[PDB]
Amino acid sequence: DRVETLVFDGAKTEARAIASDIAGSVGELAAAARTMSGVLGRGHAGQSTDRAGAINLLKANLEQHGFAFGSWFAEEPKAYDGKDVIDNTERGGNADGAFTPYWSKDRNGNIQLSTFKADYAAEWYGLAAKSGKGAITQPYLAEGTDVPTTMTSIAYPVMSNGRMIGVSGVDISLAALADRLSAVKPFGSGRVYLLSQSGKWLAAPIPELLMKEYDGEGVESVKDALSTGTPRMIENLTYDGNEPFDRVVYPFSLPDVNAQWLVLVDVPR
Ligand SMILES: C[N+]1(C)CCC[C@H]1C(=O)O
Repeated sequence: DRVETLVFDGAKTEARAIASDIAGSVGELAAAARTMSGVLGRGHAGQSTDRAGAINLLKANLEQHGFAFGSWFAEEPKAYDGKDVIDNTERGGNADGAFTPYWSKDRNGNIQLSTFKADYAAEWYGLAAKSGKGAITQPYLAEGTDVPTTMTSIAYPVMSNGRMIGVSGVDISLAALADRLSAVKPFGSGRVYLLSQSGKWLAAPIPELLMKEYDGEGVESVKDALSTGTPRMIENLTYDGNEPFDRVVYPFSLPDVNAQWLVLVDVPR
């Protein structure tokens, strides 16, 4: 159809715009995470930074990049400095007794020093540690944040003389993503959303959908778009009665973290 084709093109053109903005923001944070992983690693190799200073330096990633919700480092057990660590949040000690510093934002938009559990099998640690390369997580509810907040994490292995000593990473709150999708505008009576590597909701119509897997109308096309990496269009779906619209899905590779996301662009009839 010449109408549906034009809707498909216009939505594609705008999804292309949205994807390069998200991909750019992501790639820039990934670079800041990888840099931090380096200075934490080299600072360990040459005893240029103690455990106290590692916390000092870790705050730089939030002061310089507003799009990062938090900056953290989970240390392989006893790896950093081997000192006793039980419960000293000002020195990166969790209840488990492990070096886990965490700078994050609180409810009022200020920076606080938190601490988290060393869940080595968790995506934010396992992915980067098993591949040896930078990685990005499926959306998950963060623990060490002041207020519970749903975020995705870009994590990199921290190396010290050819042996890894832990994982450092940066966070993108699911709200920050939602904000960007309104800073660069929707279709005008058009809404844009965002799916994760596996089709989980990163930016959704209602917040109840976040972190859940897509199973609305046109689900198979989402799975097929995710495979081919090419765009699909779900025709005529209804948030019921009121105005029906088309759902265009637009995969796009994220720069350094070995993953792709879907832009969803909703255009009403
Ligand atoms: C500290 N983090 C933001 C990063 C790793 C775990 C996560 C958290 O649970 O808070």
